[PDB]
Amino acid sequence: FAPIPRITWEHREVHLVQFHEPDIYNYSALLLSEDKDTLYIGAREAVFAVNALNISEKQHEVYWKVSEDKKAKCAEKGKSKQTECLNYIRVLQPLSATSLYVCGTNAFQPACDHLNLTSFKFLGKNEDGKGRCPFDPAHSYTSVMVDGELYSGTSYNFLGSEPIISRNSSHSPLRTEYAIPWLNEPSFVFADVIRKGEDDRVYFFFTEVSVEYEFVFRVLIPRIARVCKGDQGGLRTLQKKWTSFLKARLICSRPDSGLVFNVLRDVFVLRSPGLKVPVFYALFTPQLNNVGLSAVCAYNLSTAEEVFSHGKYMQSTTVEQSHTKWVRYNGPVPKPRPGACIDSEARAANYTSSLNLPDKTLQFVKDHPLMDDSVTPIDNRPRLIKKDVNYTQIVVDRTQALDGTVYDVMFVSTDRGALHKAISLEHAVHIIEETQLFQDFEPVQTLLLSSKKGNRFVYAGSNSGVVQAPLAFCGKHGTCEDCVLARDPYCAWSPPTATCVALHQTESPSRGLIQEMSGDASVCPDYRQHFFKHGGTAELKCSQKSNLARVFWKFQNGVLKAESPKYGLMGRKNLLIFNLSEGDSGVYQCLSEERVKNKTVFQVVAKHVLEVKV
Amino acid sequence: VATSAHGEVLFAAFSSAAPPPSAAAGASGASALCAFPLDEVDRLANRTRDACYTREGRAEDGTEVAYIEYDVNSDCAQLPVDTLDAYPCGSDHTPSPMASRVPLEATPILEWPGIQLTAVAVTM
Ligand SMILES: *[C@@H]1O[C@H](CO)[C@@H](O[C@@H]2O[C@H](CO)[C@@H](O[C@@H]3O[C@H](CO)[C@@H](O)[C@H](O)[C@@H]3O)[C@H](O)[C@H]2NC(C)=O)[C@H](O)[C@H]1NC(C)=O
Ligand SMILES: *[C@@H]1O[C@H](CO)[C@@H](O[C@@H]2O[C@H](CO)[C@@H](O[C@@H]3O[C@H](CO)[C@@H](O)[C@H](O)[C@@H]3O)[C@H](O)[C@H]2NC(C)=O)[C@H](O)[C@H]1NC(C)=O
Ligand SMILES: *[C@@H]1O[C@H](CO)[C@@H](O[C@@H]2O[C@H](CO)[C@@H](O[C@@H]3O[C@H](CO)[C@@H](O)[C@H](O)[C@@H]3O)[C@H](O)[C@H]2NC(C)=O)[C@H](O)[C@H]1NC(C)=O
Ligand SMILES: *[C@@H]1O[C@H](CO)[C@@H](O[C@@H]2O[C@H](CO)[C@@H](O)[C@H](O)[C@H]2NC(C)=O)[C@H](O)[C@H]1NC(C)=O
Ligand SMILES: *[C@@H]1O[C@H](CO)[C@@H](O[C@@H]2O[C@H](CO)[C@@H](O)[C@H](O)[C@H]2NC(C)=O)[C@H](O)[C@H]1NC(C)=O
Ligand SMILES: *[C@@H]1O[C@H](CO)[C@@H](O[C@@H]2O[C@H](CO)[C@@H](O)[C@H](O)[C@H]2NC(C)=O)[C@H](O)[C@H]1NC(C)=O
Ligand SMILES: *[C@@H]1O[C@H](CO)[C@@H](O)[C@H](O)[C@H]1NC(C)=O
Repeated sequence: FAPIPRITWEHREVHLVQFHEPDIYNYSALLLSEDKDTLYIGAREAVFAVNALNISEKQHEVYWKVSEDKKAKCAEKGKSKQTECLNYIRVLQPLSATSLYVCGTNAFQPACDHLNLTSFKFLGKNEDGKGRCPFDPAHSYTSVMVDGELYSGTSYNFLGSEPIISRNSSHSPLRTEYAIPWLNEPSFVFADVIRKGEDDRVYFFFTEVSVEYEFVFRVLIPRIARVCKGDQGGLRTLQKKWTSFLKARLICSRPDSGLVFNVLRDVFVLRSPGLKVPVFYALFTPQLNNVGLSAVCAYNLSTAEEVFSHGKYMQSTTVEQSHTKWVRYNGPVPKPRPGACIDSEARAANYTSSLNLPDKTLQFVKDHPLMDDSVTPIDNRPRLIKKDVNYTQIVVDRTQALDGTVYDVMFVSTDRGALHKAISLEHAVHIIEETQLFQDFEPVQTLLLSSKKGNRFVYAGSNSGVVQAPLAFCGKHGTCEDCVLARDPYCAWSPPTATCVALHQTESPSRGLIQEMSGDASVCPDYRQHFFKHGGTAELKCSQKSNLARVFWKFQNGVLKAESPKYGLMGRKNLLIFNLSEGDSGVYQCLSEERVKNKTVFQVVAKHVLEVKV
Repeated sequence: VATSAHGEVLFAAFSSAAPPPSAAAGASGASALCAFPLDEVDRLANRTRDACYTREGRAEDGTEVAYIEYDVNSDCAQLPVDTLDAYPCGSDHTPSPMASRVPLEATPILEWPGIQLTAVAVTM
């Protein structure tokens, strides 16, 4: 299990910019512009444009509030008039340079519209968002705009009994089948297009009730799925339906410890400036006995692609003679491959679209959407497993250290408004710091990263507002030792400026900078006076930031024992000399000790010169 | 149904089962004719709807009379009373598909021990 966050930053001790509109709640949708300087917020009954560099600067505002006759219609359907019967923005996507595509629950009448960016006024397109947007603010939902066409995963109805992964195309509308083999009680988590003869694919991530597994209760299972951008459906069968829909198990577990995380919470696509293949960073929690635990598994796209392209499918079979069981299909697979895209191979066999695929192949995919092979993580284990924390959303920044060693920086939000910064150091997790983003411990519902030159920020939304944080707080570190010991690839010590700087931001010289991810503060170069009355009591204040260090006191060059009657420890860090007399005068030193590898790192926290009067 | 025009009573021939759902053949199997007045049919379906809509399929006093069939991710509800009159044929917000726990019971009018009934026509 991952250790405790090395340093805890109170909302008070760091520079965090906040945004909220009075009487406006549920800041669940976040979208930043092309230029990255304008962040758009989708809340309950409102859409805003804020300066992404200072979220507190409100630029534009637009509302989409529900009428009383629509609220009462919703309430008459036994829903909560002042809770669920309101317009929760669920779809906030780029449409053009001059517009956004917006959908809201709208007292259970999913409605879509175009937000005119030049005016920040809605165009009144008033489209029926049934299938595109959920009815209930409680229902799961995911959407990705690909080539001005919305690819959405949510419920097709009011009750949330009909799930749907569909494309609102207008030219070629396509949707999933309303069948258990296709989708079995899913809870949508994330979707994105993975761009390139070879066609683009639109991946979907969700948790659904498993068909392959049987246990005491119904077992959930994380799913990775994909569809082909060029899909047009089948001609005779799969009319207006996906022909390219294949899914597989997403497995996040440490078995030598019986830890299985079968509930997917978030998915982030690490788009490597260097690496040609994207890495999905997926966030999971266990369905069973969650108390709570969180795990972060990283999946190489190539792995998943290997399953969808060459993996054996699963067959459903009748078993004695009213039951259905699912097993590996070892029978003959049709050609062209069921679920495959219109690639170079297909085009050679005179196949231009799904509309001209053989009925043999189309029937196969319709009856075999599920793959036998699981999609496994890189190094076949989670990147991080944490206890006593319920992680909510994830973002990852691939950063180059001073050394040139590349670290994948994990920003993980909690259900209590906190953000953890973690890196997988040499075969062990290091949680650099934790920051309390929300003073009200509101769970971070959404998280969004901008790693772009200048505007390097993380944006977190909750029901109470939005928070803007940098990727590091290098300046909070006082000494070179403190700067190095942090083991943050973002932070380096600058001897000329006598400040711990943010490497890859500051205008300090690279060649003349200090950073050691080993934590060996050895690479570094290197008195509060008091006058108290006789008989009186002294409180010598001492504090440090490491949650992984312990402090001890020293008087007259010896390790002082804070025991009654002469001594006491107030708050485990502040020394208390009780009965002051001639001999108590002199130097009192507060020291810290923290283990890095095998070695211990002692640091002098406080220096005190106590003088007792006569 | 009774015809001379179209009655209000459903006459249904039933046969006892053999060990796909074949009726036990020859003298080992028997048949019966049961009458289920369609108002009795509607009374029960209406009370199955009413329970499932307003009182969680429980129906006072006691209880567990309606549920959602075919494993559909729906449940019975505690909807306003007005739902019954407002939505007789249901809506996007009402539980579906509903089914009764309580069966519609009929005692035979005909009980033939060695015969396997295949067709019914009734007149008056
Ligand atoms: C994600 O999965 C892909 C799929 O294989 C990984 O890519 C491949 O990794 C192998 C392993 O070495 C590469 O093979 C060889 O690399 C050595 C190293 O220099 C080279 O000397 C050999 O001649 C050969 O090239 C293979 O080329 C490479 N292919 C691609 C497209 O990347 C990828 O590394 C995985 N990424 C992660 C983070 O797991
Ligand atoms: C949108 O944001 C608002 C802002 O907090 C969320 O409001 C909160 O709603 C919950 C209920 O869902 C309130 O909890 C209470 O639950 C008990 C249990 O029965 C009930 O008896 C109480 O009357 C109350 O509803 C919570 O107090 C309330 N917060 C505030 C400040 O009023 C809202 O739930 C969010 N909606 C979504 C879809 O996230
Ligand atoms: C089952 O419940 C349904 C309602 O959900 C009952 O239907 C309602 O039944 C009444 C009883 O007759 C109907 O009223 C009558 O309509 C006729 C038609 O013109 C009229 O001539 C009579 O004077 C009277 O107004 C009512 O229209 C009907 N509503 C609907 C939507 O069907 C049904 O009778 C119940 N069946 C049983 C066995 O309980
Ligand atoms: C989007 O909003 C802009 C903002 O007004 C609209 O611009 C006006 O467009 C008309 C022509 O249609 C011009 O005559 C006005 O002078 C424009 N005013 C401004 C301030 O630019 C634009 O038309 C809107 N687009 C749509 C589709 O409604
Ligand atoms: C969602 O589907 C609707 C259904 O057609 C699309 O509506 C058409 O939109 C185009 C402009 O993009 C208009 O020229 C057509 O006249 C519209 N037809 C109808 C029937 O609405 C809509 O554009 C789709 N939206 C997205 C984001 O894909
Ligand atoms: C982690 O999240 C779980 C829920 O997923 C929390 O468990 C709930 O805690 C509340 C607080 O009293 C209880 O009323 C609920 O009954 C609990 N539900 C379950 C399923 O246990 C858990 O406390 C959270 N723990 C941490 C460390 O975040
Ligand atoms: C932007 O941030 C600065 C930093 O303190 C603050 O002084 C200024 O008022 C903020 N702008 C707005 C509109 O809040």
